[PDB]
Amino acid sequence: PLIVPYNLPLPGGVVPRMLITILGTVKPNANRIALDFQRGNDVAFHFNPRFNENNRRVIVCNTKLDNNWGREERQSVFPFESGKPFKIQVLVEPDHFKVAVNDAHLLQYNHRVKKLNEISKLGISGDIDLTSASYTMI
Ligand SMILES: CO[C@@H]1[C@@H](n2cc(-c3ccc(Cl)c(F)c3F)nn2)[C@@H](O)[C@@H](CO)O[C@@H]1Cc1cn([C@H]2CCOC[C@@H]2F)nn1
Repeated sequence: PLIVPYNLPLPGGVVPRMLITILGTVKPNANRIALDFQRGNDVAFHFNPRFNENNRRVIVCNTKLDNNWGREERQSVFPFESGKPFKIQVLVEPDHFKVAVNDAHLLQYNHRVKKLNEISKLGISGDIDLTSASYTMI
């Protein structure tokens, strides 16, 4: 295991065809997970599984600019289960981040932050046991 929160450097930011893989286990009584792809203090892509928002499980995605959250993009398709080993894969494409969980496509999120080569950190936080975080080019 690795201790959460964890910062994964993304040197020289991201680029199309870069695949970022996060492996871990969801804690048994999990409430929340967050991935924060950051450009300095801005959050280009915040991917936020919520296990109990008004008794529903939802994925919330957004962008934070100058410390202000933007318009939320939401998904009720919710592939995580408490207590289980997961894999989140974020593939950077030219116009969006594409997310698959456990080898099943989940969602796309259009790039709001345009300076891909400045999105130089992935913060990983919340109710997980983190096994590894890495990247490759496809
Ligand atoms: C409660 O904070 C979350 C944010 N958040 C969540 C976390 C976090 C912290 C720690 C761990 Cl361990 C962890 F998993 C985490 F998710 N930190 N900040 C974030 O999820 C944003 C995503 O939009 O929503 C909330 C904040 C929020 C949303 N809105 C509006 C935006 C326009 O639409 C209507 C909304 F009201 N204004 N503020």
